[PDB]
Amino acid sequence: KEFRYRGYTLEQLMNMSLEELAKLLPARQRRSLKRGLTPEQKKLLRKIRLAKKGKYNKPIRTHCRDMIVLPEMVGLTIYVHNGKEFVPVEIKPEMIGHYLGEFAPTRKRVQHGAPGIGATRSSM
Amino acid sequence: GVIRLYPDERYVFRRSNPAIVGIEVIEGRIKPGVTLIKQNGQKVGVIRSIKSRDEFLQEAKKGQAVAIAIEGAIVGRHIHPGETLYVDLSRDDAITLLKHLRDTLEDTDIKALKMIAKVKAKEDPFWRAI
RNA sequence: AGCGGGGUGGAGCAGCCUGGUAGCUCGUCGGGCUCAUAACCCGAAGAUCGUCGGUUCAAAUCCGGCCCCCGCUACCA
RNA sequence: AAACCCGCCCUCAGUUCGGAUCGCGGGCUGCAACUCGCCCGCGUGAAGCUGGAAUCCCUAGUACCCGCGCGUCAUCAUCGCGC
RNA sequence: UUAAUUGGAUUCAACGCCGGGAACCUCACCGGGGGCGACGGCAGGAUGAAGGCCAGGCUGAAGGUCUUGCCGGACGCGCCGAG
Ligand code: MET
Ligand SMILES: [Mg+2]
Ligand SMILES: [Mg+2]
Ligand SMILES: [Mg+2]
Ligand SMILES: [Mg+2]
Ligand SMILES: [Mg+2]
Ligand SMILES: [Mg+2]
Ligand SMILES: [Mg+2]
Repeated sequence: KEFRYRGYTLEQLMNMSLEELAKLLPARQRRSLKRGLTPEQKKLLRKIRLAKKGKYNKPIRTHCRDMIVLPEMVGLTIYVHNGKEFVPVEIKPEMIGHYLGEFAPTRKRVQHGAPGIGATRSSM
Repeated sequence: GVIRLYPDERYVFRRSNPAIVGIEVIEGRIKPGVTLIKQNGQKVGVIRSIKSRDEFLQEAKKGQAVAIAIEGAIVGRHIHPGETLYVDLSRDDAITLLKHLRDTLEDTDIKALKMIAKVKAKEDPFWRAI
């Protein structure tokens, strides 16, 4: 009932080089990692590692909706911009390999009202 | 006025044209020429005459039994024995009673009017707010 | 109280008799036609026959007790 | 180039018809592919059995059927203009 | 329906139309952050205007601002007209 990603425990995933890990993710993530991180993602990763070290005890808010979730990010809470606000996301082990923006919906669910004038041929 | 028919077969002395049946008063005052209605409001007709005995009467107060001869009411389809009958009320009359003629109102009258308003509070919100 | 009739889509009627499909008119929703509205044309939704049981190869039909209203006269406190 | 031609399998069936929808995996462009791109392999297998009242285009290398080029364009054509 | 789902066009003569196949840009919309006043004059200004920066906070990120002090020398939106 424990967590395993390709037959590897969480600890084994922690002690892996970036290149080693990329061989287990899908093709899209492997290509994205192979091309390197953008500067904004570099700053976000620096803040994340600083928080892991025991410093920076503040909320982590970001605009980087295209950041890929990494094993070392598990256990934290991140606030991802959705267009008008930062929503909290609690990272679970099963989120490895997904984009952050997948957990911050940008549109509100639709509840239709009564059709108005012009909705049918006879209503015009 | 609110009354209840006897569950007794004896009090029924004529079925139709006219309907002659005894009654005991629960609350209020019975007068000739007053329309009676049920909970659903069917027009059972207008009381044609009242008689406690062979003698002719004029009105009945609390705790008095009287045989009513009414028009437009038939046992069974229109009225059933042991069923409770209500006097139809005018909202203007109710306002007058509650505001103008508030001196001549007693326990039985106010109880009858209150429960009549509660019963009639089905279609017009005026009786719902009383 | 006794005699007599009938229960079928939202609405109003046939269809029983002679069992074996639930049809008519109106209303509701959608589409055509016209520059556009009414009129007109087409399609769809809506009752599995008031309840229980019996009968019958098979019952909206044949049958009953049962739910209801309708009709009549009887009935003078 | 395809429609076209030759040989073998299927024989009137929701099928060896139809390929929508979804799972796993592999790629390309790009500073960036989740919202919101395109391509490939295996798997899955929806409605649909010819269409009421109505209504459109076309007179000769024309209409029908079949593919291709250019524009847009880093990537993307069930489109427009041409062949 | 929504924070916004930018706008024009409604019979022929609006609806694969605006060459409109929008991931950024396009962009005109929504949330948030910065910057801009030739030329006249008013306060001010070498005893230094206007302006710029190492590190560190605020921040989505930022000498944008603040902390901490180092720069540069003649104009001056703190104010009124005007652009
Ligand atoms: C009739 O005879 C007379 N008893 C009517 C009143 S009944 C209580
Ligand atoms: Mg019309
Ligand atoms: Mg096939
Ligand atoms: Mg995607
Ligand atoms: Mg077929
Ligand atoms: Mg186009
Ligand atoms: Mg596009
Ligand atoms: Mg854009």
